[PDB]
Amino acid sequence: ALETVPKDLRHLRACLLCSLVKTIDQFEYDGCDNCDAYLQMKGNREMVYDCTSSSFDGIIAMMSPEDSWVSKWQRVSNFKPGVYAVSVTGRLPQGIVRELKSRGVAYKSRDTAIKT
Amino acid sequence: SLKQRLKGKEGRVRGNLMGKRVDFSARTVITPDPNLSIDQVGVPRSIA
Amino acid sequence: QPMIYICGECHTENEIKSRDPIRCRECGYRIMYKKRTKRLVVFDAR
Amino acid sequence: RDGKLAKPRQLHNTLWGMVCPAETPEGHAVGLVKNLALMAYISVGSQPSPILEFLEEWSMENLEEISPAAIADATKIFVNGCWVGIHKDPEQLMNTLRKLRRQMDIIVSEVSMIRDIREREIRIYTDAGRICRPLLIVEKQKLLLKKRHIDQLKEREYNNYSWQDLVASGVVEYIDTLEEETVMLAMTPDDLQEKEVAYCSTYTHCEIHPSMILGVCASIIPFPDHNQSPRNTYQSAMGKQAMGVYITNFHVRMDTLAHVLYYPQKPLVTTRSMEYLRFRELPAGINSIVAIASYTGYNQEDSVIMNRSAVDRGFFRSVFYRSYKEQESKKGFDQEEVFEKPTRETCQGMRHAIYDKLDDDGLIAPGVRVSGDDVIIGKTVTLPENEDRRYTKRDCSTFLRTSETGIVDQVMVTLNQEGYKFCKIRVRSVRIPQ
Amino acid sequence: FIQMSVQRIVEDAPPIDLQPPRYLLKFEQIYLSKPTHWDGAPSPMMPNEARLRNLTYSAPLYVDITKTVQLQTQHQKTFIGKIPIMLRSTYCLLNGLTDRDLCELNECPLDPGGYFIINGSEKVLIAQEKMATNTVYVFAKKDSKYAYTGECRSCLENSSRPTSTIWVSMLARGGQGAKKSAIGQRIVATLPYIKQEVPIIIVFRALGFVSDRDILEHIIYDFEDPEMMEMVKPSLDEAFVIQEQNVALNFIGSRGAKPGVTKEKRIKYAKEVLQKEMLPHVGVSDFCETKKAYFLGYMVHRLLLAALGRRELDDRDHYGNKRLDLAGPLLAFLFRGMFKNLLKEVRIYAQKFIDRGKDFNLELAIKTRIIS
Amino acid sequence: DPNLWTVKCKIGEERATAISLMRKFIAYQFTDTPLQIKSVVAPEHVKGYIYVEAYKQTHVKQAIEGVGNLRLGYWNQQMVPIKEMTDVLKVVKKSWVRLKRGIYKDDIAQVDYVEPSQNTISLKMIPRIDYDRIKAPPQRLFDAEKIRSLGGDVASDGDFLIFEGNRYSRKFLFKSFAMSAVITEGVKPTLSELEKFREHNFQPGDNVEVCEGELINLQGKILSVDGNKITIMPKHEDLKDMLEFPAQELRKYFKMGDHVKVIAGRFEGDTGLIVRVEENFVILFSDLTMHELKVLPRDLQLCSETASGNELIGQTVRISQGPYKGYIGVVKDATESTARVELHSTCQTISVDRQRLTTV
RNA sequence: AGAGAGGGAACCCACU
Ligand SMILES: [Zn+2]
Ligand SMILES: [Zn+2]
Repeated sequence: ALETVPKDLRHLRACLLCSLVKTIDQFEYDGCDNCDAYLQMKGNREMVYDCTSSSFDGIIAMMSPEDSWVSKWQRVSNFKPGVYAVSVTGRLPQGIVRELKSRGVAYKSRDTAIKT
Repeated sequence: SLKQRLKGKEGRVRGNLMGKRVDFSARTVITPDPNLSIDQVGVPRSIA
Repeated sequence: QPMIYICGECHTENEIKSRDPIRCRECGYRIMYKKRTKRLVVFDAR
Repeated sequence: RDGKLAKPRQLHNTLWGMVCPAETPEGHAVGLVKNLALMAYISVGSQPSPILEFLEEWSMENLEEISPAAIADATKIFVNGCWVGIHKDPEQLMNTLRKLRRQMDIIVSEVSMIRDIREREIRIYTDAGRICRPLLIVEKQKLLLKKRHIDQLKEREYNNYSWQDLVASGVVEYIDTLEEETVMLAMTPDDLQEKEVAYCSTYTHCEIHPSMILGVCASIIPFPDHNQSPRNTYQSAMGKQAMGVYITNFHVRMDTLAHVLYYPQKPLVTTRSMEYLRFRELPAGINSIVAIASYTGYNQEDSVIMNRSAVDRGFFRSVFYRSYKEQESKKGFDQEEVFEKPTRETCQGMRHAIYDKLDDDGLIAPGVRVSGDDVIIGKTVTLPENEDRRYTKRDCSTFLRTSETGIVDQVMVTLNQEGYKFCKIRVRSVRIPQ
Repeated sequence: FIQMSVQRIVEDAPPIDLQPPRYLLKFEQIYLSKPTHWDGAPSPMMPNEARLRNLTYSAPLYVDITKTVQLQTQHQKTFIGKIPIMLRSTYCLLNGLTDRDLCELNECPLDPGGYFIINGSEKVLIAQEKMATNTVYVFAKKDSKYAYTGECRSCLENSSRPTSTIWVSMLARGGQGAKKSAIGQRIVATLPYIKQEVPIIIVFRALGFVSDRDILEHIIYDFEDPEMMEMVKPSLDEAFVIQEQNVALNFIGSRGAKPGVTKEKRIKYAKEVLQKEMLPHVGVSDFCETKKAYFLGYMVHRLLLAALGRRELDDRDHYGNKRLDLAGPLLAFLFRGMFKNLLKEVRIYAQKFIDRGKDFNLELAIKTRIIS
Repeated sequence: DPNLWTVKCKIGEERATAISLMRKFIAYQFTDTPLQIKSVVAPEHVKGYIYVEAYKQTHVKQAIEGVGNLRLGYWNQQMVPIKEMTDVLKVVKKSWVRLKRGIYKDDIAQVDYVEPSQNTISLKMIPRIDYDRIKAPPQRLFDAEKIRSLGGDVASDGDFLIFEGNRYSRKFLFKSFAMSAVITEGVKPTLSELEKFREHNFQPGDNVEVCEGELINLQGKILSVDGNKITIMPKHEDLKDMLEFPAQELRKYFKMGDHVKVIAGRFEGDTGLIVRVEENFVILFSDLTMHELKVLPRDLQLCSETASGNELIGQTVRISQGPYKGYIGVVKDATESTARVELHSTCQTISVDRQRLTTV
C-alpha cells in the first residue's frame, strides 16, 4: 500500500534484509513492511540504525514481483511490492543473524556489488 | 566545419590561395585625360 | 569642471557631473545637447 | 535570385497602371523587385458576409439545395474563391452589384466583381492584398465626370467635397487586375468617345491620365516617352540617389550618411506629377546651363566638364553628415566602460592621437575640427587584472573614420533603453564638387 | 490589422483547457494603448525621442482574461506585450496633428510615415508577392509525368493554420500506361499530409458519394457532351474495385504522412485529413462534405477543360493571380505564431503549477518577451 | 520474461519519477485503468532516463501517460537489449577529504577531529576568500589582521575566529562538514599538501635489460607500455623476434656515453652523459655543469633532446607668413624644422615651417 | 619622446 512508499527524498534508508527503501520516519512508525516480525525494529530507533543501511545504489519500484525477471535476479519475487534497493552496503550483527538462523531464516547478503 | 572552410568560393583554396588580398594597391575612380600618353596614368598625390 | 548641457525640449541649460544620470531639472527630459565649443573657429570664405 | 529563367522577371501585360514599367533595380534583381504605380492602391479587404447576405436576398440558389441538372445552364458564382451557389440570370445581377458599388450601399469600393462571359462564371473577390487603381466610369460614350464635379472639386476646403465624395457619386471606381480582363478601357476621352471610323464604341471605363501608370521615381523624368526604356530605368535607379534635402527636420535627426545640398532648386522643366510627390518642396538637384559640345577632351566617355567659378559660387556644394553612437555597459564588474578623457600614464593601449580635443567628459564639443584617426569619443573599459600592477583600465574609444574629416556638427547625450549613458556625435563635412 | 485582425487572432485561438478540477483560460477583449515609455513613469514617447534614444516606438497591448475553475474570475487589462507602431497610423501619437504641432514635436509634415522605429532604426515592410489563395489554377508540368496539373492554394481567412495546397493531376502517358491494359490517362490527387497519388474517384467515394453517376454529376455538369465523359472514363474505371465509403477512407488513410496503426485510428486520421486539411476555404464542419465535393468536382472539371483546351491554361505571372502581403497580413502571419507560442508557454506554466496542487499566478504565466 | 525499456526523463529527478510511478501504481491498482507494467528502475548513477519493465511498448506508453517528467520519451520507447539487461543492475565501486559543495569544492581538507555522532567531522581548510573586499578565488593563508581591519561579520578570539557565514578558523579553517558531504575514500594528497597540512615509468624508445630469468642480460628498446604486467616487446640486439617481459623483470639499463635525463627526485630536469655503470649507482655529468650526479638506474630515461638550461603637438596655431597666412589649424605632427597643420577651413592637412606659425 | 592596430559571423541596399 501507500504506507510502504517513502514520503520524501531525505534520510532514505535501505533495509539490510530485504533491501526495503523507506524514510527513517516510516521505519520508526511501521518497522519493516516485509519481515518486521523477524526483526522487530518498530518502536526502537537503535534497532533501525542496526538493521538498515545508509549506503545504497539503485532503486527498483517492484510493482508485480510475481511476473518480474528483475525479481528473479534480485531474489525478491516472494516478497511484497514496494521500493527495493539494488546494492546495499552494511551487515547485521552476529546476534541478529544467529537469532534469525535459530528461527530458520539464514541471512543472505543483498550486497550484490562487484567490488573491484 | 573544416570541409566547409575549404570547399567554398570563400574558402582556403580559391578565396585565400588563388585570389588573396594584396598590399601596395589603390582603388579610386577614373576620369578622362587626353594630355598624357597611352602608357601614363595620372595617380593622385595622397595615393602616391 | 561641470559640463553645461542644453536640456533638449526645455532648451534651458544645466550642469552635469561624472557618473550622473542624464536628467533635466525642469521636466526630467532625457536628451541633452552639448554646448558649442569655446575655442575659436576660422573659416576660409571659399 | 540568380535564376536563368526570364518569365518571373519580364514586364507582363497586367503590370499596366498598377506597377511602374520603368523603375526596377537593374542588378541581379530585374523585374523581381518593383515599384508601385502612383494611383495604384492595394485593397485592404473586408468581410464577405454582407455580400453573401445580399446574394441570398436575391434569387441565388445555394449548393446544398440544388439539383445537379440545372447547373450547366446557369452561372456559377464564387466569393473569395469558395463556390457559394448558382444564379440563373448573370445580367441584372452584375448590373445590380455594380449599381451598389457605384453607391456604396452594401459592397465596399475595394471589392471586385468579375463576370466570366465565355465560361459561365461570376467571381467576387474580397481578399486583402489585391492591387487596384481608380478609373472613370463611361456610361454611354459619355464620361460621368461632369462639369459640376469639377466645379465642386476646385472649391475644396469650402464645400468639403473630397475624392471619397466622387467615389460615392458613382463617377470613379477602383478596378483590379482581374476586372481589367473584362473592361473596355478608354485611354483619353478627347479621342475615344467622338464618332469616327469606330474602333469599338463600347467603352466601360476611361483612364484618368496615362501619366499615372508610372511610379514615383519615373514621374520626375521630363518627357520620359521621348527617351529609351533602359534610360528611363537607369534614371529611376539614379533618382533615388541624387543629393538633396531628404527631410525637413534633418537638423534634429541623427542619421548616418546624411547627404544634403546647399541650394537645391525645383526643375524648370517639370511634370504635373511632381506637385503630388512634393518634389518642388524637397528637391534634389540644381538647374544648370549645360552645353552639349566636344571640347578639350575631358567630357570624352560619359564625363562632364564643370565650371570652377560656378562651383565656387555654391554650385552643387553639398554637406555630408555622419553620426557616431556609443554607450557604456554596466556589467559584472570585470569590464566597465565609462566616458572619460583617457590619460597616457593611467590608461593602457592608448593609440597615438590627439586627446586634448575631448572635453572633460570624454566627448567633443560641437564646432571642433576633426580629421582621420582623431578621437571623438573618449571611453575607457576597466581591466579585471588591475589588482591580479600600476597599469589600469584600457582604452576602448571610437575614432573618427579614417580618410574622412570635418567639423563636429552637434553632440547629444542621453540614456538608452537599458538606462545606460549613451552619446551620439554628428560630424559635418561639406563636399565641394571636384 | 491592429483594429480588426489582432482581435480576430485572439478570438480564433481556442480557449485552452486543463483537466483534478479542470480550468480553462479564454481571451475575449483586447486593448491597444498609446505608445509609452518608462523603473519610470508612464509618459507619451514621441517618435523622434524614440529615434534619438534608440528606443522602439511600440504601443503596449492589454487583454482581459477569463478563467473558469466552475469558479470564474475575470482579469481586465492584463499586459500581453508591446507591439511596434508605424508612424502616421491611427494609433500613433501624431495622427491628425496640424503641421504647426508637428513642427513643435520636431517632426516634419513632409514625412509620409509608414515605417516602424525599432531600436531607433526606421524599418519598412516591403510588400511580398504571392500566388492568390483559394483560386483554382491549371498549369502544365511539361517535364514531369503529368500532362495538366491543377492546384488550389486553399487558405481560409482568419485561420491560424497556413495554406495547404491540393493538387489534382492527370497522369499523362499519352499512349499506354506502360502496361498491356492501362489505356487512358488517370486523374490523381495530391492531398496534404498524404504522400501517395490518391485517385480522384477514391476521394469522391470517401466523401460519401458511392454512385459513379453522382460523381459524374458533380464532375461533368452536362451529360450531352460524350467527349468529356469519355476522357474521364479511364479515371472512373481505375477505382471500380473500391465501392464503399469505408474502404475508400481506408485507402485514403493508407500511405499518409502519419501512417495508420490498423483499420482503427486510420479511418479517423483519413476523416481528419478530409475534414481539416484539404479545402478549408469551403468550410470545416460536419455538413461541409457536399460543398467540398462540389469544389473538388469544379477542380476536376476545370482540369478536364484545360485538357480539352476549351479554357486556356493559367499564367503564373498574370497579376490577377497574385496577392500583395502588406504590413497587415505580414504582421498577422507573425502574430499568429507568436500568440500561439505565448499560449503554449502559458500551458507549460499551468502544467507545472497544477501538479504541485497549488494555483498558478497568471501574471507570471503570460511572459511578455515572447510576444514583444 | 518482460523486457526493460528506456524512457527519457528530467535530469536530476529520476528517483522522484520512480516514487511518483509507484504511488500512481498503488493509487490505480484496484481501478479499471491498471498499470500493466512490472517494475520501474531509476539507478543511482545513470542520470537522464529511467527504465520500465513490461512485455509491450504500448503498456509502457499507457502507463507513463499523465507523467510530465517523462514527456520527452512519451512518443517513442527504446528497449534495452536482452544480453544487456544484467548491466542495468550491475553496480561497481587524521585523514584527508575533499568537500563536495560550496566554494571549497574538491579542496584538500585535513580531518582534525572525527565527531562520534556520525553526522559531521571537523576539517582543516585553506580559505578561498577575498576577505570581504571584492564581493559586495585561489587558496591563500588565513589573514586574521586583514579581516579585523576590513570589518564586517567577524569575531576574534585571539587566533580563533568566526567570519562570513559561521566559518570557523584558528591560527587555518576548522569547520564541521557532513560525512556524506565529503569523500572519505580516494584522496591521496601530495607532498605539497603535506607541507600545507612502487611506480613504473617505461617509455617507448628507452633501453632496458633483463635482470632475472632464462632471458637474462638481453638489452632491447621499448616498443609499448602497459600498467602493471606490461608484456613488453623489446627489440633486442641480434634478435628479429619480439619477446615478452613484465615490469618486475626489467630495469632501465643504459650503456656508458648516451643521452640521459632524470625523471624525478632531486636531479630532475637535468641532462647529460653517464660515465661508468655500476650495480645500481649510475654517475653522470650534466650538459650545464661538470658536477657528478649519481642516480638510481630507474631514474634514467633515453631522450635525445637538447637541454634547456613635441610641445607644439595639439596646439592651435596660426600661419603668420606665406601663402597660407591667416589660417587657423591644429598641429598634428611637429619636427625641429617643419610641422603638419590640420586646417580648420579646408579638408586638407598641410605642412609649414615653425617660423611661419604663431600660437593662439 | 613610454610605438600598434585585432573583433568574428550573419543579412539588406545600391555602385560599374
Ligand atoms: Zn526488511
Ligand atoms: Zn529643462
